[PDB]
Amino acid sequence: ERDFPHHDRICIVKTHGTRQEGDKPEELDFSQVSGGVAPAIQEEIPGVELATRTTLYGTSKMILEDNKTYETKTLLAEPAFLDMFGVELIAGVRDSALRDNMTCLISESLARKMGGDVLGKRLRPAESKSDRAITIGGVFEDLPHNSSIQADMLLPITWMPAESLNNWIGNDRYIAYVRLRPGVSPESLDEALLEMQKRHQDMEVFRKAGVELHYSLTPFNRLRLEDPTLVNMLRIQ
Amino acid sequence: DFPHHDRICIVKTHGLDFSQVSGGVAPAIQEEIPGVELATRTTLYGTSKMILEDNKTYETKTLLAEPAFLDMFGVELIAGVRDSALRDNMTCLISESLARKMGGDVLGKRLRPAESKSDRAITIGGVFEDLPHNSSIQADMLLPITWMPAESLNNWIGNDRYIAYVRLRPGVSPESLDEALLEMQKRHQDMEVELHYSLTPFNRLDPTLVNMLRIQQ
Repeated sequence: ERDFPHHDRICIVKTHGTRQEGDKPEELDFSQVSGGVAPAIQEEIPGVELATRTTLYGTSKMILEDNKTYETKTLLAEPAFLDMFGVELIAGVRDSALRDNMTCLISESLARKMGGDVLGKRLRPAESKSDRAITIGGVFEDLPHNSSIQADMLLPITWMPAESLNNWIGNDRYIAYVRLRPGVSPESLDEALLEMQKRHQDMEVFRKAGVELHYSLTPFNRLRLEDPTLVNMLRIQ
Repeated sequence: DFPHHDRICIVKTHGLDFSQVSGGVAPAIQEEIPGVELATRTTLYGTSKMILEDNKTYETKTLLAEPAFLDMFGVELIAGVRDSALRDNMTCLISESLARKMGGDVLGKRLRPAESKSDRAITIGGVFEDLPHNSSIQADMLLPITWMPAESLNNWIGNDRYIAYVRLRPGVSPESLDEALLEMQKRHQDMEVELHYSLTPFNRLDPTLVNMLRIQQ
C-alpha cells in the first residue's frame, strides 16, 4: 500500500484544554475541530503548504438506479482531499471532482460491487421518496487499507450548512489535515495558532462554561488496523 | 424569545430518534389532540438565487411556512397586510434585512428564480421583522407551504422533511400526550423498526443525508 504524498509532513489539528457544578476539572483532548479552522489555517498560518477538512457521515444505504441497494460509507471532502492524499481517478474528470453538490465519487471496489460502468449513474438514499438523485461523477482508486481514512463514497463538504463550515465554537466534527513546508516544526506554530484563534473565536462563550482550549498540530499517523478476527483475516489470506 | 416559548414543543420520532416529520402530522395534531393550543408546520427550501425585477440577483434562504407561522413565532410585519400573508402561492414575504439589501420599498415587486427560463414571478407581499439571530429558525424569504404537492403535504409515510411545532396549553406536559399521539398514529398510518411520535420542548439553540440532499442546489 501506498504512502500518501509528503506523508512525513502531514499533521492533524488537535485541541487541548480544560473544563470545569459538583464535578472535578476535566482535561480536554480532541482530535477533531470546528468547520472554520482548516481554511483559516491555510490562509493565515505561515509555513503551511496546504490545509483541508473532512467530516465523516458514516454508513447508510443507497439505491442505484431505483433497483439495488448498497451499504456505503460516506465521507464529505474538499477537492483538495484528492491532492492531499494522492487520490487518482480511474474514471471521470479530475478537475470537476467534488465541486458540484449533486455529484459524488465512488471507490473502485464499490463500483465493482455495483456491477461496473457506473459513471453517470444515479444514486439516492434508500428511504427517499423523491426523484432527486446524486450523479456519479468519478471513480477513485481505493484508499489505502488499515488506515483511519475510510470512504466508499465522497461528497462535497459544501453539503454542510454554511454555519457549520464557518463555525469556531463546538460541533467539533471535522478533521483538519495540514501539510507543512519542509523544515517547519509543528510546535513552532503554536503561537500563530493562538493568534488565529483569538481573531476568529468568541472567547466569552467558553469562559461562561469555564473552558479554555487551544489548537496544536500533531504529526499524522494513519494506522488503524482492521479488526483482526480470524474471520476477517481468513478472507484476505 | 418567541411568545409562550416555554410552552412550545417540536414533534420527535422515536424507535433511533428524529426531529422532523411527514407532512400530515401537524394538522392532525392540532385537530385531534387535547391540550394543544396551536400547531404548525414548515419545511426548509434552502439557499438559492432570486432575481429582482429582471435585474440584480440575491442569495436567499427560503423557508416554506403557514400563516400560523407568524403567530407561533410572534413575527411582525413591517410592511404589508398580515391577513394576506402567505395565503397566495404566488406571493412571498421578505425579511427586513433582505429588503434593505434590495434597496428598499420592495412591496409589490417581482422575483424570479435565477435559473428559471420562464417569466412567471413571485410577488413580494410583505416584509417581516428579522427572526432572532440565535435561533434554529432562519429565513430570508417565506413562501407558502402549499407550494408542496398534496402528496407531500398529506403524507404520513416517509418524506419527513417537515418540522412540526406545537404550543401546549398551560399545565399540559409533553409526556402526557404520548398516548393520544399513538392513537393518532394508528388512525392515520397503517403500522404494518417501530416508530412513535412524542413532544419535546423546543430549544431554539445533526443532519441526515436525506436532509442535506433535499436542500442542495
